[PDB]
Amino acid sequence: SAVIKAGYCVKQGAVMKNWKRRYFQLDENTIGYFKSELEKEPLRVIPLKEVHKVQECKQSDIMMRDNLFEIVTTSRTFYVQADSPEEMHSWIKAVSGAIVAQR
Repeated sequence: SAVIKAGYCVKQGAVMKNWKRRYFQLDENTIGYFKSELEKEPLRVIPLKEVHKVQECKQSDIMMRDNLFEIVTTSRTFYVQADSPEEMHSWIKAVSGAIVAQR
């Protein structure tokens, strides 16, 4: 249950749809995010079993955000901007591989 991937990404907030830098952490069962790398408790945990898709966001142009992927769950789609194209692909590949490993 160790960490597979961790790092900062900038995600869209629900209250007013602003974008905020948060620390993301993926392990074999969950992806969660934290206020920063120092925090002990996450702001939200998303069980990978509840992830229907993880993919490049096709609305990246309209949302005016480069390097944007999304995590689709029934109740909410999360919009997550990586720091580079390379990190966007790294995050998508890591989350998708962890979901595969759950099969």
